[PDB]
This record gives sequence, C-alpha cells and structure tokens, in this order.
Amino acid sequence: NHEAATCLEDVVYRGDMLLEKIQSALADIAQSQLKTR
Amino acid sequence: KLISTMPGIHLSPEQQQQQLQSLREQVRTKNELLQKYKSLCMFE
Repeated sequence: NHEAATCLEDVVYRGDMLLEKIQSALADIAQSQLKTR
Repeated sequence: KLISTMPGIHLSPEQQQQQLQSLREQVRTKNELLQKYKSLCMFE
C-alpha cells in the first residue's frame, strides 16, 4: 500500500510546474499588452 | 488643392514622423514577444 501511495506523489507536481509556467506566461502576455498600451 | 489636402499635414510634421517611429517600436516589440513565445523550449 505504501508503495502505491508514492506513485501519486510522483505523478503530482508536474501539473503544478506546468501550471506555474503557464501562469507566468499569461502574466507576461497581459503585461506586454498593457505596456504596449 | 481641396481634394489633395486630405493627404495634407493635419497633425504636423513632428507628429506624423514620430507616430511612424512609435508604430515601428510597437511592431518590433510585438515581433520579439511573439518570437520569444514561439522559440521558448518548455519541454525537457
């Protein structure tokens, strides 16, 4: 059972890093759109 | 001359030329932002 649990903890944080990357990208796009004005 | 004053310098010499360089900056900045978005390598 313990081993099975580790599987999900290995699976996670990949979505988290992708999500933080895409939030950084969209924030940069919004900033560029507001600064080009 | 009334027909040809549509293409007249209504906004003055300084503004028309500056606007042109402002659009140059706008277009170029759009270019490097788009090319940096296409050229980034997120995948490992």
